[PDB]
Amino acid sequence: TSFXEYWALLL
Amino acid sequence: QIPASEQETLVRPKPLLLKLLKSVGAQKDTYTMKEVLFYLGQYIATKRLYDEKQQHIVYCSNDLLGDLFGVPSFSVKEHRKIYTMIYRNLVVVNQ
Repeated sequence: TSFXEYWALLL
Repeated sequence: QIPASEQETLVRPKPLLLKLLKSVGAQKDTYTMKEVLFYLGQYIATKRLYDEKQQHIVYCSNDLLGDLFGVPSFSVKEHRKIYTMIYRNLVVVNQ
């Protein structure tokens, strides 16, 4: 995978 | 991944970024880096700018986000590039 997960990895 | 210490860095978004943050309900002028990243992620999801099939792709040529990042699209996997683009749009408090 989700956008949420990709962004959470970025965070 | 932004380091634990860097996540709590207090920052003041420049005007275009601040406008973006307020459009998804942010209500102050000063934030931690962590908070900025929460609201940015939320913004992208609210505007449905991610590709549904490969969800690391963000398209922003016709959006406010493209104006402030200065790019037509990007990949969420480009961690350094994203941090660079975000830091261009804020002032670190006391720097």
